[PDB]
Amino acid sequence: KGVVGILIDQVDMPYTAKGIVPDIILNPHALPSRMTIGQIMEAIGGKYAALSGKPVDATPFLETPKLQEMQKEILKLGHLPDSTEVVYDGRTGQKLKS
Amino acid sequence: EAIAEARELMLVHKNIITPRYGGPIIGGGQDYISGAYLLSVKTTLLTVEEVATILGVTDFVGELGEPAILAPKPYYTGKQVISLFLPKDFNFHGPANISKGPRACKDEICPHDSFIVIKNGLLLEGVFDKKAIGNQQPESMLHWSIREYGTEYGKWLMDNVFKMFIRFLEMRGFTM
Amino acid sequence: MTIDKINEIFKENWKNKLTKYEIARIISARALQLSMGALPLIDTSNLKSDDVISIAEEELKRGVLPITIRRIYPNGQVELISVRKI
Amino acid sequence: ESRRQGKLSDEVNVAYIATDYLNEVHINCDAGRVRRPLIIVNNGTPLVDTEDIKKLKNGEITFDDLVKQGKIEFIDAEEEENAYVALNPQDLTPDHTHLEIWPSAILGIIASIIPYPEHNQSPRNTYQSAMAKQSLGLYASNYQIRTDTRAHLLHYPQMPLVQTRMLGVIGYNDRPAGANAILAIMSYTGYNMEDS
Amino acid sequence: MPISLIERNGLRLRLVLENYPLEFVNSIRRASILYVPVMAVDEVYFIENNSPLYDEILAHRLALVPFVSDEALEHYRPPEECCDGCYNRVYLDVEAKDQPLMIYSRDLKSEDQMITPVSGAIPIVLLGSKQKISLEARLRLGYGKEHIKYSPVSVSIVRYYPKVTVLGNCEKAVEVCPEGVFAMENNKLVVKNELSCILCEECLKYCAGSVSIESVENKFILEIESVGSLKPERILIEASKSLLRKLSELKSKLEAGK
Amino acid sequence: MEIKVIKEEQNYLELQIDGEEHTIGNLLKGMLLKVPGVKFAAYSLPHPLITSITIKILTDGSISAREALIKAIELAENYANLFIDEVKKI
Amino acid sequence: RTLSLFKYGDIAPEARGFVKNSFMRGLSPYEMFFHAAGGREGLVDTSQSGYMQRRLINALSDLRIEYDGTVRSLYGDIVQVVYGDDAVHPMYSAHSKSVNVNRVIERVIGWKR
Amino acid sequence: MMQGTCKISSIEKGALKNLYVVKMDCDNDLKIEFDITKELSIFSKDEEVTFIISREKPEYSEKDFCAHGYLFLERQQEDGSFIDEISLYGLIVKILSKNGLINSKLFKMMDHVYYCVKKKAH
Amino acid sequence: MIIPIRCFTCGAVVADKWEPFSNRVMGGEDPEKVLTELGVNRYCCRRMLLSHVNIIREIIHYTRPI
Ligand code: F3S
Ligand SMILES: [Zn+2]
Ligand SMILES: [Zn+2]
Repeated sequence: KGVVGILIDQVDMPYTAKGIVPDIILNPHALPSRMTIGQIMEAIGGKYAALSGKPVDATPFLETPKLQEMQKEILKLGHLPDSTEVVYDGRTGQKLKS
Repeated sequence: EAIAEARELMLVHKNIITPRYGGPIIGGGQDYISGAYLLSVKTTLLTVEEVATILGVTDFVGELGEPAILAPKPYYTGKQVISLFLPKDFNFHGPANISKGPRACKDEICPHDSFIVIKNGLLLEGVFDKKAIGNQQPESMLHWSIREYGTEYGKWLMDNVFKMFIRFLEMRGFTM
Repeated sequence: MTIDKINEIFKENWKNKLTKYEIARIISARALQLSMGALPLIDTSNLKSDDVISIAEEELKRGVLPITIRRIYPNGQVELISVRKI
Repeated sequence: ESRRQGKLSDEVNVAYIATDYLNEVHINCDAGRVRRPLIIVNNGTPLVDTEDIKKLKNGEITFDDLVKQGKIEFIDAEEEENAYVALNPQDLTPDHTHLEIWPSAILGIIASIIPYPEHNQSPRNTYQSAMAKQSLGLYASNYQIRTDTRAHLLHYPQMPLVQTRMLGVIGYNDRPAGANAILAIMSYTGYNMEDS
Repeated sequence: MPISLIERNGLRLRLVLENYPLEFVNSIRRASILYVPVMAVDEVYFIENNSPLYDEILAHRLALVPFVSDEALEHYRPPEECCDGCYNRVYLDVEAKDQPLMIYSRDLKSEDQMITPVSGAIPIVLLGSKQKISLEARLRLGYGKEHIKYSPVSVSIVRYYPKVTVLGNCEKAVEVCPEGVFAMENNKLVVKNELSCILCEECLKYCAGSVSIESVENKFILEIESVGSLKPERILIEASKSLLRKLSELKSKLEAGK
Repeated sequence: MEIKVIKEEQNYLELQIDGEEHTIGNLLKGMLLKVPGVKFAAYSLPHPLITSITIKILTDGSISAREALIKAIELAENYANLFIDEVKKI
Repeated sequence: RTLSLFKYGDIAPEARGFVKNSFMRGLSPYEMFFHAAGGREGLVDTSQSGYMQRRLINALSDLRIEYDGTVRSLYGDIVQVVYGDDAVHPMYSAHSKSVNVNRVIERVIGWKR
Repeated sequence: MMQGTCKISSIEKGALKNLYVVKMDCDNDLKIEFDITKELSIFSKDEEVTFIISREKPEYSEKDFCAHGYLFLERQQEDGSFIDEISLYGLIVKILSKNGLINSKLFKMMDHVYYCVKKKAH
Repeated sequence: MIIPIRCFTCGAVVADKWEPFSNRVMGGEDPEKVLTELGVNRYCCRRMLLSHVNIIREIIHYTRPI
């Protein structure tokens, strides 16, 4: 859960080498103490579902496809398997080091 | 009279130290600590343009001095940039929070940046983390700065150096 | 050592020093009577802010205020402190 | 056996309690008991076989037909004292008496919308259920001809790309209450710190 | 300080910029979004609306429809120098008889024939039986700095110029690169699409000694994608003209103070 | 835009510009950093909710800060004009 | 037995709530049940604290520091001859210490030590 | 104020990610090791080089390694040798000597010095 | 209710590709191939079409009288 802190225009958002811009930015510090791995898994599964056009089932104990198959298919469709992107700053144009 | 009393006795920066114990109740949080660690680590090298980008969020105007590295390329250091905001007679020796594990050496000769050394307001060793700038940490470097230079200095320091940490996280990129 | 050495140190320390409550009281009184039509005792021509509280603060910082603090000790002794150029 | 053959009511449950001191038989047939269904296995073989599944898939029989044939039974909490249940068919033993139909049927309808719920800490799964009842979407298809004291309407609802099997059963894909956002996990400008 | 064309494919334009600073190229990238005028719906006058969609929803949908504006930047007054010569009128009057009817962008009639929707197959609203709509909208030029409906592009990208060098030979590079930069030609590793490299460095953690990846310091790659209102080459010129206007105004105000 | 001077000297200038944002500030800072005689140059956007920037220039005294700003503006104008000329022939 | 999935009288670690998987690998159905059971009592987690603070406030509200250095009530009763033992405010303390002498030494000769 | 000719002996990794340690053997029973990163790594493991430590700025080109810092530490060991440390604003230069830098009256505590290493293969 | 005119992330127009995509996918074609043929290459624009729910069809039977 959270509250909206600021609204940023598309020019000021960080963009990937394809020009894609995030709709929402989440702080990495909210994850490690709450231990919600399902959210990162859902992000990867959603990117796979949008890239491949194939159904994604996340029913507990019976998930199909598995994460490794999802990552291999993400790689074959033109993206990095670990779901990371090369990102530039929209305000200055400089590439982030990570 | 009410406005004058509120401005003289209740202003925020006059109440940095809590009356429950002799310690600061105002200090760094989550991105501040990791940004300080990433900036103050000894592997961080910066160019003139990156230094100007980092210092543009502060009130700093003046001479940067010479870069720490002159050849083969001119590079600044994160410790060198941090040192611009420490008083020129401040001294501090103490361990860092990251020194819980085997990297602890308990002396100034540490290859892990686990021991903080400040001499004449120059950060020569160690990193900045929860035990140096974190809130509710008594007898920390920030606590000694506030105690020996005034709460106005603490207000100036929190409004200038803590923005640099966020800006450096923005430049470096921090994800999970 | 009248009663204890700590009490003597206390009274010697606060002999020529103003507490924060006295500063707040002086500033509030000066601002209240300055908003009522009194003439400022400083230039007030090139000051950053022209409100009464800022002028009172600047008038206290450079001693021009003819105000005296009366400290009444519990045994009846009276101490007088002047803020006019100390 | 009499209950499974249709000569007794399905509302009757029986448990046999044997101890070093107690030797009792308990029969319950009243109202208000919460029961759950299970597949009956015999000598390590469930009574639901390939032919029954084939007849179920093409629409010849239903769940009620499997119940009336003595292949699935609803048992209350006290009859289950004699039950040795297996989650999956591949861990069956001649000592087992029942088999679970669906291992994910231990959850409710709102815990059934969480993707990968077994990878999250449990209090977050509990907070999700509270927050899922406060979201805005489409609550009825005929909302424009109703007269509710307070009501909301999301203009452009989307159905989740990461799905669960229960989302299509309950009709949530036709009445959704959210949208899919491109999410980045990074520290930016300091405006997303501590739950922002 | 030249400009080299990579590809021109429909609404996309990709260029190589040499001897330009990154500050200028990023300023162009931002100005092509923020400071290029485009015709768009400003307000709508409703006479009747029985549709399932409310007046504000229909107004927003109409405002998000692109219009061809190439000839409108010389016959209409831009929002920087604020009726005839300022606004254009577009009409819509539809009705369904007995079965549901879908309203498209070809049902919008413009009083001026050079300002038309980019595509005529955009679904506006679905009408039920006997429902009707009759409205009138006014279009004016505007900048994306005011509302994103006035932006002429969709994506605007500037990225570093890559330098890919094959040192040895390894089959893992073809496997691990997400951009398809490498290929196998006669049992050896070759570079096919060097300019498609995004400097991922994923190849350096597997083919550590076989591949070298660097970026050229003085070169940059610029991608923009038009939405339909203006052609990609006009946007890049309008952005620079806006930058020149702002710079000249600032210079005049500075020189009028010393 | 509307400008005003916060603090000006022969080798220092703090200028506030209203109605401008990153597009002009970053360009001006980058152009200033390559003017000979400028020792320090930065731009600041005090609040993202306000469209206003602040320019801060420090020189060694061989050139005025205002002169350096005008030179940077001239450099940016030359780059823009050359870009316009070169885009028309691709 | 806790659940019907286990044998009568089984007290093995898995039967009584030991989870050998991680959140990265995923929990079993009964492991998920055990984890949800373990964290139930944190969901329950003030009137007593408020009452105690109110009683303290009403007991202590009339005490004042005098120009003598004495702690007295507004009715004149003496509570402490000198506040604390050295008349040092905890807000100005060096974490309960009036002076940290090691800190003073570090302030003076820390640049050569 | 302190020169020498010496040969690199080893280049290891170190505790941190991109850190590197260049160990060196000098004349007069002197040993020097200093930290570098990938940007500054311009040294091979068996080459002859020349160093200098002085309070004045030396003459350097684009092919050398020049830095300035502060001499902030000196300890004496059990055998009578000394440990000296220069901090290039974070990067540590450690010097092994038998007489020390301050004990020999060459430098003072907390002097600002210049550290330059040049290749003998001009 | 009805397909959005533009993608939420970028400003690309997606509303005019809904009818061909949905008509061809219910005809038995592969959604990824249809999306690639239509020119929808970024996953931000593909999630717009892969997750749309057509509710206006159900709502036109219950429109407010006014
Ligand atoms: S893996 Fe891929 S795109 Fe660039 S740097 Fe390495 S090649
Ligand atoms: Zn260590
Ligand atoms: Zn898109």
